[PDB]
Amino acid sequence: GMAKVKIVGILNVTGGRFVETDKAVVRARELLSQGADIIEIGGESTGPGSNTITADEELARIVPVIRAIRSSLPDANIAVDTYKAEVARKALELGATMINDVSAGRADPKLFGVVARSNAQIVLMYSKDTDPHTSFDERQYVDVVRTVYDFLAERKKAAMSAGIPADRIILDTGLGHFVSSDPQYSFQLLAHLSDFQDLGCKLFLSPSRKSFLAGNELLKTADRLPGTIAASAIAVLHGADYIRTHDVLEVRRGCEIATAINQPPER
Amino acid sequence: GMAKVKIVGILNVTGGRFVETDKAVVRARELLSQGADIIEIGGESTGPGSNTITADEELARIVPVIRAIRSSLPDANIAVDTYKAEVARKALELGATMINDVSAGRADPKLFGVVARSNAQIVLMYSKDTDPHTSFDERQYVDVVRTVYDFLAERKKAAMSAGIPADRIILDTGLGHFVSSDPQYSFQLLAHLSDFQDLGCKLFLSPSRKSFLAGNELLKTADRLPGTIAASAIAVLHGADYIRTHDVLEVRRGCEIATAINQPPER
Ligand SMILES: Nc1nc2ncc(CO)nc2c(=O)[nH]1
Ligand SMILES: Nc1nc2ncc(CO)nc2c(=O)[nH]1
Ligand SMILES: [Cl-]
Ligand SMILES: [Cl-]
Repeated sequence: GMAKVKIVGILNVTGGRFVETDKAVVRARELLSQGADIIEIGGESTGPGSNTITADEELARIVPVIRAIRSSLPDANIAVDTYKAEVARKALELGATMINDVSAGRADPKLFGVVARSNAQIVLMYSKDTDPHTSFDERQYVDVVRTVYDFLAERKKAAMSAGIPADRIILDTGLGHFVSSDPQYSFQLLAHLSDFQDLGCKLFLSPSRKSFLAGNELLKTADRLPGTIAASAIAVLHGADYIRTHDVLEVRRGCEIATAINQPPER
Repeated sequence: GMAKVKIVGILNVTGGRFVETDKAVVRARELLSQGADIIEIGGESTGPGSNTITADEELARIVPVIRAIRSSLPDANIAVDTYKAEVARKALELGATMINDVSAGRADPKLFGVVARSNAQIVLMYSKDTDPHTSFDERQYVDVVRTVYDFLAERKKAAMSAGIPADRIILDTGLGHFVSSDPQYSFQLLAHLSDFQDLGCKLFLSPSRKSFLAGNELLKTADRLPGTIAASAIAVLHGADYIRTHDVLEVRRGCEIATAINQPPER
């Protein structure tokens, strides 16, 4: 029996900041209602055009939300999106069990150790830039699969050297602008995702209505749900163990079909 | 450059039968608007519980609709779903360029010759039953891929013997109840669809909200669009050249993503 994918539901937190906390719990409950396995909280955007926020601002955004979710939804599994060691440290103390670092441990030399001194998992994503805030850039590649594979191999090596065992390391190839503002490279990584299973780590991907799904029609975000379903399903077909998404209900259901296709006949 | 899938939009025609014809043209135009490449007309259901209709009743349903579409939408490519030679013959005379036979040429010994004496393509579908009206039956298989492959090999041989060249033969493994009321076999055929490319024919499949997509939640038809998108996308990933669907807009868009994943890098 092949296990289904774990669905990671996005809960972004980016005078009146207390109005967000009650609404965050309502949103988290809806994500769980739709079948999310993990609620992913983040207080700092890192897409193109984003700017750096301080650790104090980042904590001020996510800590009230973590506390409220831990109190009202106590069995909910929490992940926190951060590249800052101080933020990861507080998140882990409050009960988060996953840290997702879009810098793959590069932005803060202390973050690996913080996670090493926990029982949390870390997600290491490939990005074409050193700055966790990714750029608009039509980066080309001779062989994006080789580039990303070797990058993730090296980041896994670094995470293990800092004390994180392989079984708490999750790898993400990146998709969309993190890989390139040219969409072809995201499709190539999805095509060859099974090659990354040789690194011995669970795989996490996030098609999530990214602009590489705009296609020939130049589809805006509201029109990218069919493409997000198709990409997330093929990612699972090709070895994804986690899918991060805003559309938990539909992507869970589409991924269940991928799992069923991967299921070998009766033995 | 890998070609995109051809989307086959379903237009079913199953006191006041003249009210259907004007509405059929409106529906056909919408299917084309959404990006269908072929409009598939049929006057006889063949799912579980369906009953046989006469050739005269079948023609009385589809001929006014074909004529109206040929007149109002003259560049639209028309396929007709029929297992009857007489019906196929009239459809071809009126300008249909595809005959889809859910009996794979078994139900009417004259149908192969009718298509041979045309420039139309024929779709040969596998079904577990000889009767084109398929049964409710949880048919089990030792190796459904072997069964279906050998069946389609033999039907291709028969079609060629009757005068239809390979390049006008399209093969469909069947899905849903045509294969089995047990869903596992539909998923297995999707998993192994590329094995059928050895038969040297274009491949046609129709996930189209069939009950094998009901999943663990026992989803009704209204809730099967994410699963239809995922299944149709993986079918294209695995070699489908045609996808037959009611949800042309969404399935076209999901399949475009599958095509992009199949697209090799710059050479
Ligand atoms: N691991 C991971 N994290 C992300 N965080 C933000 C965004 C924003 O688009 N994408 C991703 C992603 O693709 N993978
Ligand atoms: N070739 C083909 N024809 C069909 N006709 C009707 C239906 C009705 O569900 N399905 C199919 C199908 O899966 N393939
Ligand atoms: Cl610590
Ligand atoms: Cl004839």
